Amino acid sequence: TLEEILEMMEDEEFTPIIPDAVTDYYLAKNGFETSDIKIKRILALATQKFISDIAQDAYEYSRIRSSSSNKVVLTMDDLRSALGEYGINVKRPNFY
Amino acid sequence: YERLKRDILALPVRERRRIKAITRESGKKGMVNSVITQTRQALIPKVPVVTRPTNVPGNSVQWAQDVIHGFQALLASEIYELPEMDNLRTRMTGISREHGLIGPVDDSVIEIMLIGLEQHLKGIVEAAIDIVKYRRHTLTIEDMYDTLEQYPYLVEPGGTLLRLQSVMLHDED
Amino acid sequence: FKEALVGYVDDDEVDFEKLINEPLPKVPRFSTFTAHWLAIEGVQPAIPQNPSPNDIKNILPINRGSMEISNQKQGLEVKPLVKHVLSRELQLYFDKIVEVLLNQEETKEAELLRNSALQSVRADPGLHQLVPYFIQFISETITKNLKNISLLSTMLELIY
Amino acid sequence: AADLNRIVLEYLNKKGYHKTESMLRMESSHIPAPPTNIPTPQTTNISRPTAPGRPATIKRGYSILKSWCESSLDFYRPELEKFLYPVFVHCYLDLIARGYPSHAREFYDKFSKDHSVLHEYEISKLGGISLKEHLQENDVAKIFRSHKFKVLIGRTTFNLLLYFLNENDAVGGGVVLRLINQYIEPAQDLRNDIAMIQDSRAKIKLSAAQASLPSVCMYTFHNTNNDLTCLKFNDDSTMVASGFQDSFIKLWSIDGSPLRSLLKNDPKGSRRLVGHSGAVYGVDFSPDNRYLISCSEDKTVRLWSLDTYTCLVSYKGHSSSVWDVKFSPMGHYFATASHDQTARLWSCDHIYPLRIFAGHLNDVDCVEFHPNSTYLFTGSSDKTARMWDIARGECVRVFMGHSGAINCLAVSPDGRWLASAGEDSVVCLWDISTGRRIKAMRGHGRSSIYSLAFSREGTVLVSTGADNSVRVWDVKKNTNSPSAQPEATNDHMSVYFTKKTPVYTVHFTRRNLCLAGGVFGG
Amino acid sequence: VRLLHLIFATQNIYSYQDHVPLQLMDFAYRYTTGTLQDATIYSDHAHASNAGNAGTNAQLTTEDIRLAIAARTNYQFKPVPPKELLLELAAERNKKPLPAVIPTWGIRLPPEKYCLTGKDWVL
Amino acid sequence: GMNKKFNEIIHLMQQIRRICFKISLIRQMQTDKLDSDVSYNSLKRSISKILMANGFESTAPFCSDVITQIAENYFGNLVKTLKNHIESKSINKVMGDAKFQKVSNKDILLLSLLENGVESPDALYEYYNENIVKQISKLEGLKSRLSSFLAELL
Amino acid sequence: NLDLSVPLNPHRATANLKPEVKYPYYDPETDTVVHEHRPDARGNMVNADTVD
Repeated sequence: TLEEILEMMEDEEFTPIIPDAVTDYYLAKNGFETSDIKIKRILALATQKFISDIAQDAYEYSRIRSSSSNKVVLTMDDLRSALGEYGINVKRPNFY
Repeated sequence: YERLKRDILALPVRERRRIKAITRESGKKGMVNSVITQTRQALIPKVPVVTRPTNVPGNSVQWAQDVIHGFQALLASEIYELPEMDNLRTRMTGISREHGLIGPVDDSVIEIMLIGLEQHLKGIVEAAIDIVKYRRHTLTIEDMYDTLEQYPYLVEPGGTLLRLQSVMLHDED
Repeated sequence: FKEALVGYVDDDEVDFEKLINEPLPKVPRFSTFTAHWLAIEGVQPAIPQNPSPNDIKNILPINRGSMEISNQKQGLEVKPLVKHVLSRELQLYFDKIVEVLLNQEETKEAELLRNSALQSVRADPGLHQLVPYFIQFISETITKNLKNISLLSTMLELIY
Repeated sequence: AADLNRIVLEYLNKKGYHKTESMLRMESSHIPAPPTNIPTPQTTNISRPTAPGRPATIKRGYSILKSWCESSLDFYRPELEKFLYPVFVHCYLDLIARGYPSHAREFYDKFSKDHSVLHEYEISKLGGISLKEHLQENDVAKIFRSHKFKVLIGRTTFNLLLYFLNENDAVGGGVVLRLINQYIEPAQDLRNDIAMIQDSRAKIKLSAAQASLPSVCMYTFHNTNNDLTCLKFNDDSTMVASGFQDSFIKLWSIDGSPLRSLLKNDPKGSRRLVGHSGAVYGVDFSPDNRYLISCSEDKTVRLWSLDTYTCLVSYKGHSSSVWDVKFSPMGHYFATASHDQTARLWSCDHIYPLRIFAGHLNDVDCVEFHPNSTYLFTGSSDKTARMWDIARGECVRVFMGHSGAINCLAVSPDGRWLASAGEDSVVCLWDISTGRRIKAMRGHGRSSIYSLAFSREGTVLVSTGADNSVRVWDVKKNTNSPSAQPEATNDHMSVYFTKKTPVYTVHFTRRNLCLAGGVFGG
Repeated sequence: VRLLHLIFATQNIYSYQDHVPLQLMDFAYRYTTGTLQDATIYSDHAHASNAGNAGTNAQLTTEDIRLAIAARTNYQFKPVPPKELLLELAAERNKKPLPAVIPTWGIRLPPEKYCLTGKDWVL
Repeated sequence: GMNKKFNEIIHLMQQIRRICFKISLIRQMQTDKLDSDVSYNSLKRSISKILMANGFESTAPFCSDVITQIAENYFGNLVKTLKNHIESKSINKVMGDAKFQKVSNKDILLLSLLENGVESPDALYEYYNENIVKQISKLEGLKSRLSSFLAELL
Repeated sequence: NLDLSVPLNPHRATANLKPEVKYPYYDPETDTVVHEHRPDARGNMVNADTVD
């Protein structure tokens, strides 16, 4: 539902990977102070989820690359494709 | 560093190419880079008048009565409704002659254009509705300014956003 | 910007091949301010956090221009000896001041004749040029005479 | 040069309401203003907070009486304590008869608690009276004004006292001395003393107020990793606020840590302000000094209190980064400069702008208000400067030169003079009427000039730069008031170098000294 | 690239951090790729694509590049100072009078319900 | 730190099972006020602790910087949304004279979530259970591979 | 050639006459109070003119 979701963030049973201090810094940067702890953990959580989504995009787009049916590296082609499929813009690096 | 930098630039064989780029380029009748003449020349109506060395086909002489007629239309924002075909056609002929084309718009252009237009505006207002209410309300100007602060990729900048930040009047006035 | 040659292109990047990172950033101090004193009354001390004459070694297009014992001390690095700094006007103004002060003729009008110059130097601008002359003058007044209640009263009121 | 004269004269020839007669007067843009004076509070009264589009002096005189006394010596308390109450009741009777009975009531019961230990029934005597005919029927005041009141006092005390009420006939010294020579005389002697003050004017009052080389106190800000754009100092010189480049405002307290709210909560002397999205580029204080304003690149302008250290308002009418926000000299109105090639003048009550000024072909780097508070000076990266009428919107004067940008501007208190500081490193002093720079101070090596300021009385200015140096300049070497006072170019009194520190601002205090702010330590 | 330092020299900025040349060169590469990509589309457009109607042969004159750039600057690249627009727009704002009032020596705030009251945000 | 603890358990199981995968290949083929830099690097730590998929910081560094900056932008976009709704200066928001908030303090939050990314609240409940199910799913997949390889090597 | 460049003294560039104020006070009961001007537009009111 929704009210369970702020029943749960308060206690230690669900404490986002993003530490409280770092999110406090980024709240403060973009201009928000409040003496609640829920909301900050919540924005932490949503960001965690969004990065998880690009993670799975990268995983699958790496899994297509060869042999469908010296370890794994998430390179610039994998990233070029997933970031592109979002709205993140074109990565056209170069040399010379 | 500057002397050593130029010496190292001479270390490359492109010192010759660097030595040749002393003149003023744009070897044409000109490419002005000022402001006021860009403005003026981008403000007056133009006229597509043609030469005739041997033969310039088209079988329809060029006119600038069309440009005056185009600039004289009761365009949108005076009236309260999106323009019906005829107004839009009268405005287009003007722009086509004013840019340097000829021949009449062919009555299918107007309709596809209206289509794209109403799609655009439905997108915008859907955005504002997504702002105001989450799930009896009534919408204002400030909500549209909010959503054009969030999503500015919708509208091309210029003309209207500046005009939008000069209509936000206070209550008593 | 590593080099590479082909039968030159001068491009390569060999900063990769990581597998695990577990480093912790160290926090610096907060931004706190260090006051000092600089340029009392034109002269620049070199004792506290200041420079010595080492800008003669600076690059001459940059940082251009340079013009500049006991309890009886009032300042040694200021050179108040040469009497050219005050002005042509200010010597005469000071003479008017002292002369209207040291008047001491009557008890009915003289105080009324000097009190308004007293209350003028109470409140008027740009006096930080002629202060030490004033100080030496008044110390001369106290060491020259001890008897006149008038002069000491006027000087107490002057320091007020 | 002469081509400009040719073309503008042909222009004015074509302008039919510009004949040959007045076109030449138009060419008299090269005669400057006369040397004018500063309005001391001797003659010219105060003005009220108002608009730029065109009582209680008794109260202010009594405020002078209650201020100058308590600030005096301890020897003089037991005699002026009795000089307090009678003139208070006298001025109250004066105003309540003048025609402001409501005002009379309000400053009566405001200042009824003046001498409550001496007089006990007199507060009841004067509390049961509201209306003018209620006075005309009341008899004690009539017998009071009939005879005079005795007053025991020495001579020199009243001499110096009157000699304090001659310099301040602005918010009320004349009414009180008039009432005195009316009633007590413990304005004939008043007129003789005014003539004595005029005699003081003859060579006893200082004439020139020539140059005066300044003191300095520096404030180097360590440990910032260059994350720091602006400083700003207070009015009574107690605080210094620095705007960082990650939406942070770190109020500092000079001389202690009294920075605590008035509340019960919120329990060192450094206060950090949040409520911003982007870097901070300008900050300004309230001359009543219980508020604070702060612009950014996120097209916000924001207002803070200072008794709770808390935001109150946001403001948004700008399309791009706002560089510097400055109040009016009086309060109520503030202005901003941006990258949108336009400037907006705000109030503080209304939330959207009042006027918008548009004349720059590039970004408006800085904004300032002339001391009357009816003009604004924008300066830009187009190598030009401009002036605006806040009501009109449109540019009264334009100043051009200064090959390079502009960064900071200043106004000399008396209304002739503005300072242009830019990347060119040459300070230029401009005259508003001429539109042509009176002087071109040369110095400062080859580096950007970030900040500068004038004196209390326009005798001296100060530049402050990025060549790790501050540079005091005299200003009256060749102007219309050629104060010389004799024994790269001149108009350069002294240069004070720093320990490899680029400097960012100054603030002349009331007194002789400056107050500076820099960074980078060593 | 050393030539990028040479270009920096034109604007009196000899204080770089050495990441800028990499970054701006990367940028120009990205930009010109997009540019001469959509210009190639327009060169196809003159060559009258659909699901098989004709071939695709490249010339890429300057006019196509001009087209591909004008579309970009249609929504990018801060244009010439639009002074006249701003002048008229500001005259429209610079039209209605000042309040002409006296808050009598304080600050006059907007009314509460337009003020913020920056309390601890709470549900 | 139960979320941190479970992501750490994912990390440990990944380490051990990928190690076992690699050696099995080998045997087969045998035959407080804080600052900017600390914040950045803490976020990088947390990021590379997300990446159960590939390998924890087992990619080029440019990509780590990329990801850091992107998530910074996203968090900033969150807060720029909520604070914009909170200032509002519009009749739809703004406490009514009769204390009538057309939309109370919570719909603000739900709405700002909605504008950026997340659609509904319970998608977070969903992603949470999805995470813990990903743990046991990949666990058991590679554990069955482990048992079958233990059978195969014989 | 007609501009009005003429100053006048405030209470801020001199001393001994800084005035008092009583809007940003501290009640003993309530926390603090301020000056904030007065419209007539209330909440949940008619928005603006007709749609024509």
